[PDB]
Amino acid sequence: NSNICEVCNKWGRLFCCDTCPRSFHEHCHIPSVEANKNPWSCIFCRIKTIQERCPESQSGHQESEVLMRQMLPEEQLKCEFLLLKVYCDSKSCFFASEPYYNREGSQGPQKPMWLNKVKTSLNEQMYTRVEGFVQDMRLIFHNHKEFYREDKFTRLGIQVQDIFEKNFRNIFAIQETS
Ligand SMILES: [Zn+2]
Ligand SMILES: [Zn+2]
Ligand SMILES: [Zn+2]
Repeated sequence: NSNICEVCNKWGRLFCCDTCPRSFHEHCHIPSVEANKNPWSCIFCRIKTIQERCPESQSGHQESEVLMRQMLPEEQLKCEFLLLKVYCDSKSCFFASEPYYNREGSQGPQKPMWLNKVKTSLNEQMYTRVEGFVQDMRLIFHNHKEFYREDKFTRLGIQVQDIFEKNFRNIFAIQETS
């Protein structure tokens, strides 16, 4: 196994996947690494299994259909993985914890949002459809763009949104377009 966490790239108390060489901090993995379970398979492995069991799950889909899907176990897993892929980028630090807004010439968002809140929401089964999760993810970046206006820091929102959107299209097998 790797000697660093796959998500944050640090050493520490790591839990090792039994079916691949990745390792994780307990609360870096999503869901948090399970108490018992020998062998244990990480989220990467669990997502690969879904694909292998249903190869046709990789044919192209329309985003509108994906969003309306109910959060059954497989869609719950896919959203957990997509959230984890965002955390894997170091620029996610900016969006992880609860933000506050006090900048001359701007007003804070009406509905603040952040990664750890989405994380808790998934853990608590608060989303009934994929759309719920995706709307909250996109709101994080949209809030950021609006608040920071012409400051160059706005680009951090663009950057992390692009990681989200690429991973969304991959994980949910969105039909490729120009
Ligand atoms: Zn970690
Ligand atoms: Zn694994
Ligand atoms: Zn099948």
